[PDB]
Amino acid sequence: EARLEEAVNRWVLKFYFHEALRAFRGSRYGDFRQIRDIMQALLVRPLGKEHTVSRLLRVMQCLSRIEEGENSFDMEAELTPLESAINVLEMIKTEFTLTEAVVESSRKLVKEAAVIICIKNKEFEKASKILKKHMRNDLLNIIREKNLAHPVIQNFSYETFQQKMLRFLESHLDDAEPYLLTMAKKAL
Amino acid sequence: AGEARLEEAVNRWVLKFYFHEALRAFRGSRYGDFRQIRDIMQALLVRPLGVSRLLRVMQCLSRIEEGENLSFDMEAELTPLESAINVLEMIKTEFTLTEAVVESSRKLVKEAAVIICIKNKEFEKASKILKKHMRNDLLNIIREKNLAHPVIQNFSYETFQQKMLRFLESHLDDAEPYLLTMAKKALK
Ligand SMILES: [Mg+2]
Repeated sequence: EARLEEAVNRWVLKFYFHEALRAFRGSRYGDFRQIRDIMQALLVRPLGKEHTVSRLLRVMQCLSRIEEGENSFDMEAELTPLESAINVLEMIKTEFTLTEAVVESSRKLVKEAAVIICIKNKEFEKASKILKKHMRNDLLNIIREKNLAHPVIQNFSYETFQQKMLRFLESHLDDAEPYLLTMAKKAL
Repeated sequence: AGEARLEEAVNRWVLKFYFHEALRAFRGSRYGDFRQIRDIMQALLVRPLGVSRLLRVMQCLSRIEEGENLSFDMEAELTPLESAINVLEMIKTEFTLTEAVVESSRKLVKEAAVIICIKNKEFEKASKILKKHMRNDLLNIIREKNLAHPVIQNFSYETFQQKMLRFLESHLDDAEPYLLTMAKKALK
């Protein structure tokens, strides 16, 4: 019945959450995107309403922004993915009940990546707005660098950045294996 | 080469014509037409265009138009009106408007943002929005914020939308789009 479907929906969501984290960790972003679309479709169905599915959903949301943050005028999004990731991080802190101290480093990381990635994609205009808006020795360099100079520290790695954010997010998640994976292994 | 320049010239006329019709639809509360015209414009924006103001207005109008709409949206952390707040700031900045000119409209959006969340069962978001963007009315909402909307928490979204359009419209050019002028001449 309804309760049965809801129970399975929760199982399914948690399994895919697990597999998406695995794909992201192994840098299989294509698989992460596909698995995330499945979870996106399942969210319309009734789930364990109150369940901690919400924490799981914020994480997926944060990872989605980061995964696309490296990429015409979009009438549907004023913010660049990473600027949006900043908002999500504030929601994770508030929802996971994290102290400002445990989140501070990640924040600054997302903020720096937000400006730098825009510079690398050659959009100093947006890099400027973001730089001015968010976030002092680095600021100067970036501003000066905003004068169109890439060979200056603008040589960071988005991969290294993504993986570091994933570890931050994982450090606040349970380590439990999804019931479906458990059954899959037992089915041999 | 010359063909590409001609196509760009037409794309601009088309974009401006539909912008004019989008505003007309919005002004006449024909939001269905607004959405359809807006989708035409979105498809146009990917093509070579040989304005940025026209873009921000459509963006702002788009968030407002969907401000009352109803699961977990993994694509957007912010409610439409929260996003409208950002767009309006970009408009103030990009349109070089004084704070005295934007202040009134800014409060309207913020107020609608909380009231709309209240009109839904989203009391937490309501409180979250208020404690972030926003003295009596502020207290009145904090007070109302408790499963009881009949206390003023029953305003007019239609009035809100038209006031916003009027404000946005006050900073635009009144000239008719070239295509509309040609259409009128076609009847003569
Ligand atoms: Mg009317």
